[PDB]
Amino acid sequence: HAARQLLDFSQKLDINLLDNVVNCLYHGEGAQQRMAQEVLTHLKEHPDAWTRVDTIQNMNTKYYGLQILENVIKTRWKILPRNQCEGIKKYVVGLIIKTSSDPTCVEKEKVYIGKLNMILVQILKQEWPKHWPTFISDIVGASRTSESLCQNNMVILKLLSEEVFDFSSGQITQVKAKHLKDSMCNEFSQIFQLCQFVMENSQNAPLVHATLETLLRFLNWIPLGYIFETKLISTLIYKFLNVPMFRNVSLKCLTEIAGVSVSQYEEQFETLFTLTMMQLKQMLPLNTNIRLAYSNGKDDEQNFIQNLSLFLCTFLKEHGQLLEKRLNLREALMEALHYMLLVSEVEETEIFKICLEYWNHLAAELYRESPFSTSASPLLSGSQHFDIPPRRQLYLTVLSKVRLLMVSRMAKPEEVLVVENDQGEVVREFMKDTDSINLYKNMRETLVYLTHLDYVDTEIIMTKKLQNQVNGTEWSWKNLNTLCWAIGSISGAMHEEDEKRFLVTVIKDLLGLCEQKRGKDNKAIIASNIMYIVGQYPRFLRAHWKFLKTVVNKLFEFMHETHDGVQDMACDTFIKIAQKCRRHFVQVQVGEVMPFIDEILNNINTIICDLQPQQVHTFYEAVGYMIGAQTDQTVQEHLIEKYMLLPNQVWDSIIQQATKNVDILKDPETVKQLGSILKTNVRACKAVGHPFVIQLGRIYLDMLNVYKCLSENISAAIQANGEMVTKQPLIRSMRTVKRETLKLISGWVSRSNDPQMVAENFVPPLLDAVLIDYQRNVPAAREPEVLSTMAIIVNKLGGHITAEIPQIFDAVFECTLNMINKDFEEYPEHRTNFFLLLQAVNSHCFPAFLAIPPAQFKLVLDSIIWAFKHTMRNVADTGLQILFTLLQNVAQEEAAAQSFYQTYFCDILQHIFSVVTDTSHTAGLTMHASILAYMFNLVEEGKISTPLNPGNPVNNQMFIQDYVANLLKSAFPHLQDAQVKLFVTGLFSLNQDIPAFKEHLRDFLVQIKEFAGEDTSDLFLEERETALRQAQEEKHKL
Amino acid sequence: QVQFKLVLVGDGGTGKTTFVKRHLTGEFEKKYVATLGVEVHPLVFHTNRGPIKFNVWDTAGLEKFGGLRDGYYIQAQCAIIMFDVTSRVTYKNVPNWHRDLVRVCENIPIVLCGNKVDIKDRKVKAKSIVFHRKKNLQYYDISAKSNYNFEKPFLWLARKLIGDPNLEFVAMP
Amino acid sequence: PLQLPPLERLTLSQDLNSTAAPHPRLSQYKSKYSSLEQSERRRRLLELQKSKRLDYVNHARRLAEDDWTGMVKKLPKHYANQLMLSEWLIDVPSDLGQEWIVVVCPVGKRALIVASRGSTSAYTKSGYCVNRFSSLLPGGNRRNSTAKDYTILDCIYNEVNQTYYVLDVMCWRGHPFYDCQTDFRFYWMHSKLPEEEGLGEKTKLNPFKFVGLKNFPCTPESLCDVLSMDFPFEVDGLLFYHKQTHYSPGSTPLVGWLRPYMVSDVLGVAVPAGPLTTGSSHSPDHPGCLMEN
Ligand SMILES: Nc1nc2c(ncn2[C@@H]2O[C@H](COP(=O)(O)OP(=O)(O)OP(=O)(O)O)[C@@H](O)[C@H]2O)c(=O)[nH]1
Ligand SMILES: [Mg+2]
Repeated sequence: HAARQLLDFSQKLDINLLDNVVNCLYHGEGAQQRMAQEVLTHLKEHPDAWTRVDTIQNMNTKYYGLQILENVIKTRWKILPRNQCEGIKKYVVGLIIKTSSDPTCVEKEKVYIGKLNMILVQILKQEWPKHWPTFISDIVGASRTSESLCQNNMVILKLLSEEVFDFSSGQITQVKAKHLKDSMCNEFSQIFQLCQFVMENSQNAPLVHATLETLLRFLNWIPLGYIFETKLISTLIYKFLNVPMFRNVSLKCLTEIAGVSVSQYEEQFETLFTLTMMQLKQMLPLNTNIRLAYSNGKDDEQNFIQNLSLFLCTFLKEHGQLLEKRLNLREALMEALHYMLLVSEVEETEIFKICLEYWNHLAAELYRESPFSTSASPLLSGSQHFDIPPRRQLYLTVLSKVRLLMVSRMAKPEEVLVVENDQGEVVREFMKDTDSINLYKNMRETLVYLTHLDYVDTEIIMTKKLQNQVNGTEWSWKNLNTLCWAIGSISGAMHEEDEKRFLVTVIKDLLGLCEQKRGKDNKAIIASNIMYIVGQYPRFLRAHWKFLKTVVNKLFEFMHETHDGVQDMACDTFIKIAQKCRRHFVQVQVGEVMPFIDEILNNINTIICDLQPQQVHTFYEAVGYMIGAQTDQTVQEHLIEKYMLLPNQVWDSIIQQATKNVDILKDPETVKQLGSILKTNVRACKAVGHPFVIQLGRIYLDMLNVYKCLSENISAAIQANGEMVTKQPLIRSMRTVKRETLKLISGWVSRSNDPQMVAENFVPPLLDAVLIDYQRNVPAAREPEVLSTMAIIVNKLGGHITAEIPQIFDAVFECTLNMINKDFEEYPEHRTNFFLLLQAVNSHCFPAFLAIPPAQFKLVLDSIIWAFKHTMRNVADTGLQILFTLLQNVAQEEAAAQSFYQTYFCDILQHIFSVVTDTSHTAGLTMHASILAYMFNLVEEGKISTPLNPGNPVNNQMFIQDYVANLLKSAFPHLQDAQVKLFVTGLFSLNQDIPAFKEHLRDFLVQIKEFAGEDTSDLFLEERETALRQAQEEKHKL
Repeated sequence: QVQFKLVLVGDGGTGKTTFVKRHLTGEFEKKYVATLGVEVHPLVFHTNRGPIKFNVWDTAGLEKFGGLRDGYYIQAQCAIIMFDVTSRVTYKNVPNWHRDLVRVCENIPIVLCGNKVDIKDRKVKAKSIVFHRKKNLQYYDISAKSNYNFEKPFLWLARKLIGDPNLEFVAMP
Repeated sequence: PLQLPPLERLTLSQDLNSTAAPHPRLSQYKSKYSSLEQSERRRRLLELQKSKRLDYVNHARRLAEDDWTGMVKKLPKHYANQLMLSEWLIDVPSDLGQEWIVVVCPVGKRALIVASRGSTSAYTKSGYCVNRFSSLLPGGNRRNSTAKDYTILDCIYNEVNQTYYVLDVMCWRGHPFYDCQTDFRFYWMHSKLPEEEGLGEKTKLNPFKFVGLKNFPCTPESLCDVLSMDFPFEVDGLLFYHKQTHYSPGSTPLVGWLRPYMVSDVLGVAVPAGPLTTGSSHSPDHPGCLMEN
């Protein structure tokens, strides 16, 4: 039922509303209309506030009422009649006292309590100092009489602290927050006494824990004096840390204090550390299996370990520098370094990431002390070399353990993700920057640091690990993969000569392990690792042709292996090796009389006959790299012709048949082939580079014909049966020939190197084939990639295409614009791309925007406005980048410059403020501020024409400030003139400090959400007023 | 086979809705149509210890489409904060979301999800994502566009709620 | 002065004279360990070994109904390694001219065709599905038997001619042919293929034309005529089946392989055709399709 209950002056009940809330939280499809009505109740005001919270599944209904009350205090509080404000003060304070002194807080969930407390802080935020003077004192006294009225107060302070020091930025104006920051500081001692008294005397656990918790939020700002020049640290370590239900809060506090970046309290830190360690060695014995304690632990024994990671890591990373200089501490530091090593064995990615963060820092700190190994051989008189640098000396044996750690827990290097693309095409994707790959990166880096300080140690670690697999028989796939991952991660960290000795031993014995182990199961896992290792050391392959040769052939053999994954392994390695040894395949090696490529090319079919489609592409890409090495024109051309001979046969075949019956380019199978042929053509091009032109040219024209054939076949199918058709085999297949065709076209022009030749031959046929086709397509059939493909070519060709923008923009621009000008949702890709294109043209072909008529130009600029009004972050940002850039492009041509200002200046200014004052575009904050600042800074000189009717009477700076003031005040009439005038003035003073300019904007966004009212005037003119001129006078000073 | 209340929060365009759709339909929404208020979505996973149901309260990220914001969280039993690696702003606001949430839910298994890992030009390097550490939250790198670590957030929350560190999804009828 | 690892001996399988690697006469003469020079004796042992300990009737069904619930040694449990593969022909048979036969193979893709439950699927040696489609093979079209009538073929797929070249047959109309001498298997092919409506033609219900590969005697005079023939495809190599072989998946010396050039220098024959072993500016690219612009 509707049950709309806004009926204002109807003496409306409470038993009804109480029912809807119960549905918004329990029922189902009903909740749709339940939420749809309560969200609406927020219309007139909150007279229901009293009757509701008063009347009473009820706390939920009271929580609701509180939100309304909460909104009132954050919105119209300042323009409330004083007596009414105070009416709420007592209404809340008492409501709290009532329910905060309430015998049973938890059942009337801490939720209702917490929200109430929050509302009080909401109120304090609005008057605490000026109109609630006795507050801080009263709540202290109240705490010292009632334990209950104390515990909750410890929560009231925690919230107030967060709201003033932790979450003020954005929700509070800059100057008001400082006034609050002071107010909290000027009267904090009184409150510190309270917490302190509680800690030393209070027998009650909850009250105490909530006081330690309220303490954890204080250590973010309280004057250092309170921490290091009191008994605070001593209290936490002796009293609260040793006991179970306090060990976490206690430690988390110590951790926050251990991270102070100051050089004034060197003594306190030393004792803080050694004092903690004692407690630690009593709590968690240095001989316990920390991993088991975790594996076999709950949400208490687990967090402690995590907090231990944070404490240990944060402290050593900071004050660990001074733990070395002293001598008395040189013992507790080793104990601490011992914990980390135990903690590091915890099967838990997030904990292991924390520890690693330290190790990487340690091995880095000792790498800049000395990057070199110590001179192995002792002195003639048997003494010690000192070769060992001062600091590393202390960590020597710990470092060895850390090397063991990296070698035993090494993460997977690469991350394969199998996912089928938007076609049903199954593939293998490669992640690039996942968190996992970052873990690997750090491990590799730590071990690469340690290997430089002592590579002998590294090689010994790895030789024992490798041996234990071979006969020590701690053999398993998981470990063997880890050992070889680690081995490969240090490639190039040794002297070449050492690397040679290392590699030959390592794989020689793996080559033995693969023989003793039986079953294609084991042998494949081993062979892959061998193949991974040999793939990581091109330096070694590039010096030993015979080996390289033997490796490649082995890969060619593995390419007929039917055991799972082997063929993917063998291809990955081959492309890898080709890339890094490309030169050795095209130049004749010792012992040969013909470049290896030849053998490879005269056999492509016998090698890849058993590979899958995608693998065949990866293989073609690999040979492509070899081809790219032959710099000699003549020979590279012959190589290329034969390289593309196999795929060409299919092409040439499909083509002649299409020149007899064009219904063939409609054949499912032949279209499947045209796709794969093209896909092959795309990879070859990616590797061969520019020289590949000889190929593209050979098929460029026909390829466009078929593209257009398919593009017209698809559009018709859609026009005849609606979008739906796109969602079936043949169409999705035809889409593929189009998309790869576009990949190929753009993919080559990118790596081309003769702009003009490209603009005079490979561009004009694009017009009729791809552009006017995109034009004639039905909206649902147009390819978004057409726009992005064109964007790329503009970026490359630049000035050489500036004369074709007319012809291009015709086809795509207006027609595409009409697809994205109704709302902000439909045709996403078309939005994104279209503006990458518009960006590019404006960026590298600006002259075009001048050639066209003012009527067309306008249509372009207003399209940009349209961009930065988007809620899709990327589209709106591209719009600013364009606008910001466009403004600068205009700064060049003196003539056509002023005109722009006379016509668009104010219009653009208005539009920018339109999105600045909107709560939905807060991510363009920086770009927003940048553009404005630039425009205002421009106002003080540049614009030298009349914006107004009169002439000199109003300098642009005056008309512009008044135009803005008018626009802002007219758009936000609840603001008082002072608010606005202040703002507008800051726009010309902060015009040379974007960061400052930003804050200014952010402040105005706060004041609009609030009705400041001509009444209250708790702003800060004189203060801020001059503070703006401190910046206004930095532009002409230095 | 009992269920649980899962509240999903984050900035706009974060991919909250898109993430949920993927799970139930398997389809991927390319368009950005902002959620007004909330949209309860029941999700089901089949584990080795009986079926499990998540009531996904896909809330809104935008400020004007807020709703009964903090009001939705009540009675929650786990949560998922989500940000977009292509926009740092959506990671710097995470603290704000975790705030409102714990002031309503004092102790509930939460997960932090960095969405959009598939987009090559990632503006939020992993080195920076450390907020979960001191607040003892779980974290994962995800992509609704590639099903990368697709089911991690839910698998983890299940481990906690059913008090079993060895629960595994299987998709048995 | 360098002593580098013997990577050459790295091997996954124990397949003697594998075609996965170049001939044993190129690498190193007596090749390596898992390579032989005597294909002879093993052939006799394998043919003598001919008796039936394996249930092929039950296997064809599993292939056809994708069921591996479990209920010279064993049958591969999936779509990988179901094809009978050849070793290089090294130990040229003494009774070759009257006991062996040769099938001129085309360039393309070896596949396992499985037609059952109204559909036809082609897998690779690796068990990778390459295409699902409709066919006129007994059990491979939507108009067929939902009552135990499936087909399993060993084929080579050629792209230019969009034709699956049937190389052999291990199951037809629901009856396993594994337990049959190649002699018979081949006959059954060139006797039952052409007797299928339009199995050798392209239509909506049969997109891919199934064509049977001819075979010829291996007599001295015969091989000569073969090496100078014309085929509807480009020649890849030659297969040599011993007339008395059953069809056993995996490597076997009872069928050998050789490239066209290798023949007239491994036996003794002529060498013409196949033995030959492996203002004014410039804008120059012409189109065959020829449309508007
Ligand atoms: N490339 C890429 N895009 C994504 C991914 N996930 C979501 N998107 C896109 O980002 C936008 C996010 O849309 P939504 O799922 O509605 O985001 P939301 O969190 O629900 O936004 P609100 O409902 O306003 O809070 C959509 O356009 C998606 O197509 C992703 O993993 N990769
Ligand atoms: Mg949503």
